[PDB]
Amino acid sequence: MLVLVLGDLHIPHRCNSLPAKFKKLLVPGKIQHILCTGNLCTKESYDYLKTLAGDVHIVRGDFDENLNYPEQKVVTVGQFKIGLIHGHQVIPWGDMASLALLQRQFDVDILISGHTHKFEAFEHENKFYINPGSATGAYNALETNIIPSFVLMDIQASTVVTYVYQLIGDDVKVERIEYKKS
Ligand SMILES: [Zn+2]
Ligand SMILES: [Zn+2]
Ligand SMILES: [Zn+2]
Ligand SMILES: [Zn+2]
Repeated sequence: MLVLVLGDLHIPHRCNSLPAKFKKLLVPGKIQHILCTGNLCTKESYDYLKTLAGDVHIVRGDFDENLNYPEQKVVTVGQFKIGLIHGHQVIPWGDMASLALLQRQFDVDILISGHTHKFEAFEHENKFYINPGSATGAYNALETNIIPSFVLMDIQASTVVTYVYQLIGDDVKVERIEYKKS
């Protein structure tokens, strides 16, 4: 069962729409789940996504005006606990109460967040971490040379393969990753 992990689009603000070369691999009736790290910044996009799959999970990010979007979802997909948070939040450490509701977010197998726009994926101590980067390769306060990416995930048994699509000029190069959990 296959999962589209993406987000940080910023449409239409930090680009006019999805990179053509991308929407060309996003076909409806292929993706079971979508986990979106927020920042579509519009309805247009929510519906585009709702087409590729029915199971859409999106979370409220920085300045996301929709309030029916939870600040943090924890979704089970197969036997995988998958945390999902926009990733701007940054929780004041010294607020211990705030901290304790985070041992929920850390107690997951896949951690997804975004907002940084810099892609990122890896294993660490029998947990997988993922920032799907920006699907529209949008800019933030820092730099501007930022590779558009998104991640698909094949979840089966206790194995997850994570495909990282990133648009690097002309090509679209796919980094494949085998997360297995003991
Ligand atoms: Zn963003
Ligand atoms: Zn925006
Ligand atoms: Zn779901
Ligand atoms: Zn953000």
